Amino acid sequence: HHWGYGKHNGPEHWHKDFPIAKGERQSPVDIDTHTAKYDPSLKPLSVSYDQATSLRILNNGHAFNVEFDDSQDKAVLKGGPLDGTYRLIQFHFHWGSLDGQGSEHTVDKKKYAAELHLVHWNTKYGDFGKAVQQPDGLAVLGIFLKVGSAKPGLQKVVDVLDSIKTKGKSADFTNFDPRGLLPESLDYWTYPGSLTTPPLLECVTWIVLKEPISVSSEQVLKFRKLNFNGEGEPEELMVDNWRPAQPLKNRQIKASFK
Ligand SMILES: N#Cc1ccc(N(Cc2ccc(OS(N)(=O)=O)c(Br)c2)n2cnnc2)cc1
Ligand SMILES: [Zn+2]
Ligand SMILES: [Zn+2]
Repeated sequence: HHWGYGKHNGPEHWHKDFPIAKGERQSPVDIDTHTAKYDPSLKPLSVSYDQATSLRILNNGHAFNVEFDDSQDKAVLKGGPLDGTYRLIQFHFHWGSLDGQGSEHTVDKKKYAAELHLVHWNTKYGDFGKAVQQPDGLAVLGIFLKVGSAKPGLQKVVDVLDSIKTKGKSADFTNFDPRGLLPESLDYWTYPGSLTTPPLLECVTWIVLKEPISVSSEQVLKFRKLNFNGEGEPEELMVDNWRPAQPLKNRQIKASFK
């Protein structure tokens, strides 16, 4: 009746409504460090988030998202395997029902507690809507979350979740600096892929950081208090909103580090 993450409308069923689910460059994938290829031609990532302007945070029934004002050439991502400039539009997370799972990408089959996705679109296409129709339209920066010490820059996000528990709930969320969610190193793996949720379009250049950020057990626990349902409907906790690894096919994962 609509896609979701349940047993009867989850990832395994998506191909019926979106045939591209069985495509040639689907994401996420397992990053095999035995086969990842170091490429000396890969340039360092250039992240310019000082002018980032957050607007609001909302629960859309798939996860929670923080939206940014991508009107001006404010926060942009460039460098790395990218040609041109990509503007930050929003970020969201994927997590599990327990600390042992939750990430979309995996490294040598290892799953992390959660995964953060910072979504950017190629300015040469004018807007996000036109960018998703192009093979090089989007660039998503993926960051793994491991459980350990708390991440100070994430607390503002965690504390506001109590106010957007159900689908449709939103809350003003201005002055949030995404630089507080980045790890020390920007070394990365990159490969051509797709959106991990329907419509599953193959328009993404994936940039997955090698270094995960540490978040406390208390912080991740708050993620699991959200609901997939809207206020008034049967309670269904928002957990395990991740897609399993897909076939690598004829693709090569490149590493920016030796
Ligand atoms: N049709 C359609 C459609 C679906 C989702 C969006 N996203 C949110 C969004 C959600 C998932 C996503 O893919 S992912 N998991 O980051 O790989 C990406 Br990439 C972007 N969105 C919302 N506002 N800016 C982007 C936009 C259009
Ligand atoms: Zn080996
Ligand atoms: Zn995502």
